[PDB]
Amino acid sequence: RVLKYAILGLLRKGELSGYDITSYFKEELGQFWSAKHSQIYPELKKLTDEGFITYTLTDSGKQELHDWLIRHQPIPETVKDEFMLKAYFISSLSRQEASDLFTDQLLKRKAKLSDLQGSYEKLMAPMSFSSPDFGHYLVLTKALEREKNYVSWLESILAMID
Amino acid sequence: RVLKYAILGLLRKGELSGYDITSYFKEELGQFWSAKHSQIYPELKKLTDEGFITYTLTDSGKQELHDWLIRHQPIPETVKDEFMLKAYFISSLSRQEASDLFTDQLLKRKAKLSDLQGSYEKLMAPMSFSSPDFGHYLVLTKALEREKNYVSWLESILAMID
Ligand SMILES: O=C(O)/C=C/c1ccc(O)cc1
Ligand SMILES: O=C(O)/C=C/c1ccc(O)cc1
Repeated sequence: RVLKYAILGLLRKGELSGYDITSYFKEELGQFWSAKHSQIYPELKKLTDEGFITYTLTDSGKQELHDWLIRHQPIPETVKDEFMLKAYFISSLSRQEASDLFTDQLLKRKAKLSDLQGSYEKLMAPMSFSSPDFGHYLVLTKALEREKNYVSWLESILAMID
Repeated sequence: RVLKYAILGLLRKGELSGYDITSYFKEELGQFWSAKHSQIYPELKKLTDEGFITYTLTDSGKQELHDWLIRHQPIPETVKDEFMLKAYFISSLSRQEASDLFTDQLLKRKAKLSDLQGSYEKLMAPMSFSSPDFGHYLVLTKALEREKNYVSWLESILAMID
């Protein structure tokens, strides 16, 4: 039920058609919480069946969203990063092959960072907690910081490899 | 087939029984590439069926591992971080509820960081590319940097919330 709360959250600022929900997943929401098309309407069906939407949130849906929002949950198990599995097995690579693999990864992370920086610039063309775009600013700065940090770590490791 | 290359990689430094593979997933490998018990023996069966292991790697298994190691792959889609979905929907929280949620997350990330720091200290009790423990050092420093960066971002956001 990976889309339950994304969808309830989308409806938090008032009614939307299904096309409009589908369209929200093609924009900024789908960079960090991607949906498959085949998941969306079945989730919409379940949510309606559960009393949480009728698409507008019901009182019940608002409560369900709110309860999830404030719930403190343990940090989950680490996300499997296939690149890092390779790094774990680096003993099986020559120094030159390690360099090539890490350099390729560094290029890709820097490239992803430039795409994020373009998105940031668009968003920011005076941020505060009270801004309506604060949630968007949170997911975009989180992604910026994550990729900057990855780039920094890769540069450090390459200085050990090279 | 999420365990294919983890398992081929484990066998890269010579023969192991299944218990010994199961035991490796309970240690450091299972912090960033967790296995379910129910996945391991079925993967072992497939790998044997495919000619990649007989447990020792065959020539074929070594080549398969090597080919995967050097393959340049696109960066995958972002890992769904359920906390970040909440942050995206922060408009539905009061300033006080936002503070409580972010503070709880900050405590948990700092806690995870102390566990990682204990693991680092153990590992490091003169690191180089040539060390046999370089792969372990890579996955542990990556995890350290990732959680330090998360903590830093959380502290920044809390200074905006508070
Ligand atoms: O998590 C990511 O990789 C990307 C997040 C993102 C968030 C908002 C945007 O406007 C663009 C990308
Ligand atoms: O990715 C993680 O969260 C943890 C990784 C980790 C790697 C090596 C260790 O010795 C402990 C934790």
